[PDB]
Amino acid sequence: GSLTEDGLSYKEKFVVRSYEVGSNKTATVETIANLLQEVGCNHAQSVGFSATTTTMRKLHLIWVTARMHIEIYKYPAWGDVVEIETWCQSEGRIGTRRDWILKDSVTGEVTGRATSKWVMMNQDTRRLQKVSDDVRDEYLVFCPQEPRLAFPEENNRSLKKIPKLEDPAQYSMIGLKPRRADLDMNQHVNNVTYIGWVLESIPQEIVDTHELQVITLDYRRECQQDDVVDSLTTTTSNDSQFLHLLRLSGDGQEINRGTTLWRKK
Amino acid sequence: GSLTEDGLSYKEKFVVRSYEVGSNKTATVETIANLLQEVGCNHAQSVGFSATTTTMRKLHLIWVTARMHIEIYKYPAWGDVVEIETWCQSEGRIGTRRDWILKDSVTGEVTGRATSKWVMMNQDTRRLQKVSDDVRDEYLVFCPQEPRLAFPEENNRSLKKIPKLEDPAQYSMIGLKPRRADLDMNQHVNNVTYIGWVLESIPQEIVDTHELQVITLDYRRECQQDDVVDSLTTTTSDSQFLHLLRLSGDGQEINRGTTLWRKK
Ligand SMILES: CN(CC(=O)N1CCCCC1)S(C)(=O)=O
Ligand SMILES: CN(CC(=O)N1CCCCC1)S(C)(=O)=O
Ligand SMILES: CN(CC(=O)N1CCCCC1)S(C)(=O)=O
Ligand SMILES: CN(CC(=O)N1CCCCC1)S(C)(=O)=O
Repeated sequence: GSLTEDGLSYKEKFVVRSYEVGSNKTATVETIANLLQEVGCNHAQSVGFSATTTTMRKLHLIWVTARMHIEIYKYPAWGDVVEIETWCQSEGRIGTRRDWILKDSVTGEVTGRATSKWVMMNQDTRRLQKVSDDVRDEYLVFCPQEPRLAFPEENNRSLKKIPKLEDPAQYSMIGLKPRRADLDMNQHVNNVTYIGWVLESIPQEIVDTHELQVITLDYRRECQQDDVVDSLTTTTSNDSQFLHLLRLSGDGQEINRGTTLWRKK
Repeated sequence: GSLTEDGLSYKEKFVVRSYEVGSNKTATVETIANLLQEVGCNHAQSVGFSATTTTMRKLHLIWVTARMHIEIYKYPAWGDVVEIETWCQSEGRIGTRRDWILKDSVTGEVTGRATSKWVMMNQDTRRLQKVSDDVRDEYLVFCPQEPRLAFPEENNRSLKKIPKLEDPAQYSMIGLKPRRADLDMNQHVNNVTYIGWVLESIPQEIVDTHELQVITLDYRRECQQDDVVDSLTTTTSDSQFLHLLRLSGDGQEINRGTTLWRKK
């Protein structure tokens, strides 16, 4: 993997592994999401990060994901090489965005794209805050200044507001809990585990006859390692659409909400 | 990755990923086990497998793991390159063995080793059988003929018999169940998921102060996608533990095993 010529984006190639694919012998959306995280980490390391600045470290501030949006046109097959390009962009005091483009290494065609919205949070109190001027200046040197959007479209799917699923849910998967493999190097639940939990309540008949095209996920609250989650889904719709909610098994505190769009095979 | 000069073993290099490491910023044993599976698949593909032969296909026979043994001396750090070498060997009518050696790509030092025992089974009836005459003949051309053992020591850890944990267990993790990410391309629970489930009942204080050195796991019965498992652990001692995974309801054994942990 390497930074591009101008130093404002990063590219990495991945060979899809045997355990990374589903029933169709193509990469799952969770494998894709893990590769987006990996190419994001390699980008931060390449531009000098130990992805927080010394000022953010001094203030105990971290970056946290507020929204993830992925659209896949073709999932790479087992053994295929997929090239992924990533870059960040400031969105003023609101926060920052990291975008990705996925391409088939043989054809050069775009096979997928993704975008994420990030905000600043105090790592100890968990309180949100706007991006300060001094912190913003420190990051701007690593980002393109003219807009570079993975989803440029007028009223695209990545910016649609997601409503709260009302009980009763059409489908449910209950008592889901994280194991050590679901934790990151800081003992927090990996963002990708929440995508997997959302998808646990989709009926297997949908998974067998459809392919996942779009997934948009809002992150409201972190699932702790001793938490238990319930995954809820209700059909909202040749394409099928679903509304999703992940909430704590006991009191029903919302941890995530989202939508998926599936196209018939 | 590629076959070696003689065509009897396969080597592949892997760069340890950010999500592949634990709290020590080194590869988890489940990441290691997934890389052993990956280099094993790449070996079968390189020597012409579509890892069953046309004769096995005609009989609806598959290879199934009976035992996995892994010993790690140093877990590769995030960003490190680990080289893994794998080969198979016939063990007469009993079955076959796949062995692996892990090395640090910078130093060339052996950082770990693994071995697995495999038997043939009818995929539909789930009935076991010894190597069916013409089967070992079609496989022998891909294996070294002189013994090549990852664990050569006469009667070492990889061959020790594992007893059944008696109730009550010292520690337990109950109601564990597989999600889609735990399934393979054939909708079966991935072998590596059972390693993760065995380790769920080890206390977090052990994980925080010790490193896992050895894990031996016996595979008795497959967990179906709608099954729920209980993970049981009892200290037997370095720290040593005895493990049992059984179905949450009736208590049918799915796995049993042992672990050895070294103090940091
Ligand atoms: C929101 N993602 C996290 C991410 O991109 N990263 C985490 C570490 C910083 C940059 C890379 S994801 C695909 O859900 O894992
Ligand atoms: C919000 N990002 C931080 C960021 O903008 N930067 C980090 C290094 C690349 C560009 C600058 S993230 C997704 O956490 O890496
Ligand atoms: C027993 N293992 C399976 C394995 O090595 N393989 C499966 C596919 C054929 C060869 C590779 S493991 C590391 O526990 O997944
Ligand atoms: C038991 N193995 C099959 C085998 O003997 N072989 C086929 C592939 C390489 C040559 C040898 S396994 C671990 O399932 O690949």
